[PDB]
Amino acid sequence: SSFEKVVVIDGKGHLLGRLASIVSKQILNGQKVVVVRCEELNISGEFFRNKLKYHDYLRKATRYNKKKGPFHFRAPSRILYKAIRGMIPHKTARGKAALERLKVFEGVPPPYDKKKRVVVPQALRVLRLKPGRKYTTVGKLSSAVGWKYESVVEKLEEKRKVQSAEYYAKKKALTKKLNAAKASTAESEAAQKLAAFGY
Amino acid sequence: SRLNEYQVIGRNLPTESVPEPKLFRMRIFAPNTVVAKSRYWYFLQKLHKVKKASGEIVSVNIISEAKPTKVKTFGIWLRYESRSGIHNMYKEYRDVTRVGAVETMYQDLAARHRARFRSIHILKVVELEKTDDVKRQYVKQFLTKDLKFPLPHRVQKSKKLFQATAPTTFY
Amino acid sequence: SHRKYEAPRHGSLGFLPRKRAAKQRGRVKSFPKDVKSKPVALTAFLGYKAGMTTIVRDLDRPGSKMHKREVVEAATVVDTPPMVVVGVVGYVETPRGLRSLTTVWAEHLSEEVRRRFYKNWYKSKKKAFTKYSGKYATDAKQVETELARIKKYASVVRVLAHTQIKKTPLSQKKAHLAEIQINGGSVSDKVDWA
Amino acid sequence: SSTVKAANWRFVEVGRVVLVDNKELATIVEIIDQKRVLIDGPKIQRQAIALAKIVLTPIVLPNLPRGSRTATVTKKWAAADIDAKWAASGWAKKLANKERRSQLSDFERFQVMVLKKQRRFATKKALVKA
Amino acid sequence: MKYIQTDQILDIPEGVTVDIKARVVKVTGPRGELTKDLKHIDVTFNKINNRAIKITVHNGDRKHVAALRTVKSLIANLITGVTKGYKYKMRFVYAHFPINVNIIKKDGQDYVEIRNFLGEKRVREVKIHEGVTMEISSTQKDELIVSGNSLEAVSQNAADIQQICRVRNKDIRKFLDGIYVSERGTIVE
Amino acid sequence: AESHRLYVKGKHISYQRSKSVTNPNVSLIQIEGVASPKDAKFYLGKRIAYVYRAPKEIRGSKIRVIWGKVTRTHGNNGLVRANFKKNLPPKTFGASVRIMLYPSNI
RNA sequence: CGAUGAUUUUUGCCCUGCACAUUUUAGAUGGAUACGAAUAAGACUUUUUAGUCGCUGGACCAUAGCAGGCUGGCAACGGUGCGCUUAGCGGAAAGGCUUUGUGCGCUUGCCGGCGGAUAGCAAUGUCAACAUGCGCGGGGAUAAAUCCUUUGCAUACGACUUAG
RNA sequence: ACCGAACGUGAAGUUAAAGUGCCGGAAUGCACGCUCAUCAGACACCACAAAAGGUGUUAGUUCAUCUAAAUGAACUAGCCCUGAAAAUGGAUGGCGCUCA
RNA sequence: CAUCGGUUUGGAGCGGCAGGAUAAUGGCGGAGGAAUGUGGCACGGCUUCUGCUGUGUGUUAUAGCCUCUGACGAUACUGCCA
Ligand SMILES: CN[C@@H]1[C@@H](O)[C@@H](O[C@@H]2[C@@H](O)[C@H](O[C@H]3O[C@H]([C@@H](C)O)[C@@H](O)[C@H](O)[C@H]3N)[C@@H](N)C[C@H]2N)OC[C@]1(C)O
Repeated sequence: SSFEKVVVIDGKGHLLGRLASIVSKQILNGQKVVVVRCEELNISGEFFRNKLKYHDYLRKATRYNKKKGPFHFRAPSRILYKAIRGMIPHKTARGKAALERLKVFEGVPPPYDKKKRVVVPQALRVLRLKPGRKYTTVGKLSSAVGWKYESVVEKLEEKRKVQSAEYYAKKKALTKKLNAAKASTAESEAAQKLAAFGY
Repeated sequence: SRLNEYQVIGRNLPTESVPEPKLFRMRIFAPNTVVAKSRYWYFLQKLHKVKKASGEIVSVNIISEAKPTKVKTFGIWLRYESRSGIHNMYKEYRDVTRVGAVETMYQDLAARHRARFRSIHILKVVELEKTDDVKRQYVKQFLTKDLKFPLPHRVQKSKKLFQATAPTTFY
Repeated sequence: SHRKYEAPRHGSLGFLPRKRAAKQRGRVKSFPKDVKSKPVALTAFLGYKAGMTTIVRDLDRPGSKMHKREVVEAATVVDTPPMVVVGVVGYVETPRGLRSLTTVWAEHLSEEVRRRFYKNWYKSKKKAFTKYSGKYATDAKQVETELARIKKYASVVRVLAHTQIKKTPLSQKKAHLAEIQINGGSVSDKVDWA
Repeated sequence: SSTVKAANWRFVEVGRVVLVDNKELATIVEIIDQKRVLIDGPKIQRQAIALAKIVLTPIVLPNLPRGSRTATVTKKWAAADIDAKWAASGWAKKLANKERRSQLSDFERFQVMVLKKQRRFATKKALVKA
Repeated sequence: MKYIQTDQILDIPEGVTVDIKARVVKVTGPRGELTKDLKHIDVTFNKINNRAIKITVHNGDRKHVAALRTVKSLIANLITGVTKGYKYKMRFVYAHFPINVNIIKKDGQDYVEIRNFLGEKRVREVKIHEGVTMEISSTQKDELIVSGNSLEAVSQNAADIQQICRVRNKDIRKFLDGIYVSERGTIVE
Repeated sequence: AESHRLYVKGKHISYQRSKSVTNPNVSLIQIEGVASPKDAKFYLGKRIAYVYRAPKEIRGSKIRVIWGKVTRTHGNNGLVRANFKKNLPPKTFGASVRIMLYPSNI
């Protein structure tokens, strides 16, 4: 609820439209948002049904000149972008300025791989869908309709996860040492007096 | 809380032929007293050849639940109208009051049969006192020895829009 | 109303627009897919179309009516003097496609390829690659660091090569410079071969 | 042997101790259906409530018969000292510490800052000494 | 109607172990080891003792409850395959042209090769699944034996053989040629 | 210290409006950390300043202010209505404002 | 969108240390505070048996001093800013993450001494990053494109391929 | 042309009909159920659908057989599926939404 | 900034009074009853009765529950307060 400089959302496990509506209102109200791991987004409904929906989208094109028609972007971040732009008054200057506050990415490129990522519980699939309902992963859907970089993103994400795990092991060791040091100084005058203050 | 149970007592207006006309009573489930008296006259005009203008309401009284914090099972007998015809049916509900069971019944007939309040007559509401009287398995399964069950997949409601920690559904 | 009679479309909708090519040198859109287990080799070569002639051959197709019989066939001559390797380029996989990381050049470039970097050669001071050449003269350590970069990060390696156009009868003096992909071997082997 | 990892769910069942409105304790007296239970406790009103409106705790009142009345619940609750069991858990301590922290004055928060400073000085010293 | 609780019991014989963790079942027996992923079903497990396991669906509707006996049967098949094994038998059926069947190894991979099916010059090659063994019976003429620990793999691979030999553009009531499963059973009866 | 703030952070969200018609005389303001009408009622009557920068110096300063005040709550999520001496220009939809702690009743 | 070559002998151009000044801002005002995965699950302990934890970030870090001045002492050998230097790692858009030694400060870990007034009972009561320009210092480098003529792998004209 | 309401120029308050995930002011508000569709559905006038089918699922009605562990028949009516074919690409207003 | 007058939206507002089945409950006291039958007891397949467990019996026992009722005391809801 606080005003942040930049909110970086981990897109993994978020339902497309719910996250899109929340992000749209955030950027319209002046908050900069970055969404990463858009290939890990979810859409409710089975894969074949969402594939059919995307093919019905592909069917729409300007008859007299296909180059003028709707442009069907295939990458997962562009699927999320299309969902968001549909919830923005993008033909006004204010809508354009709102859309400039948004960034969307496959994977977690720099500099966001060393920054905190948050989640949006009102849009989380595991929290929203009834436990037995089928869903789609946007990365699979994109690859089925012409996105070309599923395997590159997968390889780079594996490398990032190795590096991040080593980072975390170091941070955990440091935290363990710091916890030992704070345990050595408990039952002190300051420790007891802070405890009287709820701290 | 949507409803209250009332008794409504009425009679025909006294005339020369009948100085002491017979008092009649109905148990009515209504949001307030105005609707309660309306329902009383509706049923009296169906059952008997009487009108509101030639009769009078004698008394209207809330009937409070006898044991509001005792768990009970109710059987309710109903007459309802579908899109196609007119039907009788009997359903069972678990509750601590008759009004709670009636409110649940109205929700249930709205949900499964698209029966609006205007389409339903409540024939009879009875506290089932012996477990043998419970006929429906959808309420019977809560009447077994040492009933215990978990509540898997808990969803915690968040005050903030952004959470800094990964979700959990343990419980 | 429908066409009174049916007929196929005139022309192909897959060769649109029917516009002028952006460059006179034709570019290789796609190279053969790399097989690591093969020897390191070039995948392309540039030449100059000289003309056509006629040949005679015996056909070897069993079951054909012309099997074991002479056939007369048109054929094209391509003038192909050897090319000169002058550099190497490393490409990295990205989620936005191949991106060139760095380009490393040979120490000496012949006048015919260095003419390629000029619109008015006769009025210029011929400074192209003159400071780059000094990156070798001291000890070439910067060049080797760049090649080590290519070995560490590239997944696709292509060589820079030019034609020796002065061995042809053409009055053009500018050579044609192109990227030719190296296939086979590891990335390190590709860089060493380059 | 076989070693299957079972669930460690909390169960809706007679005697289970719940929080109400993040403030008060109660125990499930009877189960109405999947969604609703009857609850009672020494510091609430006996009432039927939706399970979604309460929070199950790991604590269980032992051997509470189904349908126990308020007097029975009070006696069993006092005998088992449910309040002491609750107040000993980390959940109760965290609620109590939040309540304590929310009562501080400005001057008390200033004192907290200075005490944390002294605490941090000692902690860093012990950290290098480690 | 959301039945409050449904339960099934798994019987594990004296020589098997069943390790279950996060809906991943691992069944070890004398004949080897089998593992099955059950993350697509919401179920929970309890160890009654070393000879039994309880499988439970809480608050399930008709279809969810239907998916409980299915889990029990799949895990029980894992047990009976790692104890007894699974054997399917196929008979070569033809009127005029004999069906030539061979087990080959092209590129280190076992293949079933079917030749001369209904006199066709085409050669049919069906990949042999991992953990499955094919064998021409030497005690019954024109019979192929399909064996393994996994009933799913064995039956699917026998089906692949049966489906590859379908007659086209003829009365299949008259032209009954094929390779058909004639016996489903265990290796260790 | 290194924090000197005495105001509460806010944002200019919108004008009072229906679907097609806006009312520039009333602005809708989001106060940071406020999620309910009950929390928002603490700020009724507090003064609001929109501080902006302008090309030309006045009294040797390029900083200019539009003053207003919180009048009432808006909706169920803790937004408030505000009245400014001059209507906030619509280009500031999304810009930040400063909710003062005065007039104080603490 | 990227790699790469060359970038004016003009007082024009590049890089870099300052100092002063002007414009700009879709909108600084302590800190964008880094595992991954599952969710009918995770974690820790003993052990694979049982116990315990979460049930929100109202957290964590930072946070006192003329918008933070000047000076003294005690305890510690710590914390922390800037500055040269050292080693490694990071190519997805690496432009960042660490790390060696070393000089100048500060320390509110504890205790003192001195200063703030009158902006008048409020008035943003002015403290930011980014850009550019001008003054000094330090270094450094020393081109091309078009017209024109020419060609015909090109061509309505532009354009294009060539040569000078 | 329907619903609401009829109009001098303004301030403040409250509403009607209509709404409150985003486009858009107002809840991803509280609650009981039902529904999963390889043409779901989504708000009066209004921008259509029938006869007829389903062992999809839900609730009911009336009979019958069972320890001399529940099952068998017929039927009722909810949502869902089939019946349901047109010409530029395209419209629950759009995005999108599945314990909605 | 203070106070006043007019209009108006609020608070976890606080308090007094009235009505009703002169609330119904609950708590306490008395009588009666049964089961999703506690203790006890008996029969068991499994636990070295290491919540073993299941089934029977019968009526507070080493838990309790339900019905009716007697005298006190509240609360909810509705309304009033010049
Ligand atoms: C409850 N009354 C229903 C009324 O709601 C409606 O029924 C539709 C039915 O026509 C639709 O079904 C029909 O129409 C759809 C599509 C063209 O909309 C077709 O795909 C489908 O094949 C066709 N049977 C079904 N999918 C939903 C019902 N509510 O049509 C009239 C009706 C059948 O009487």
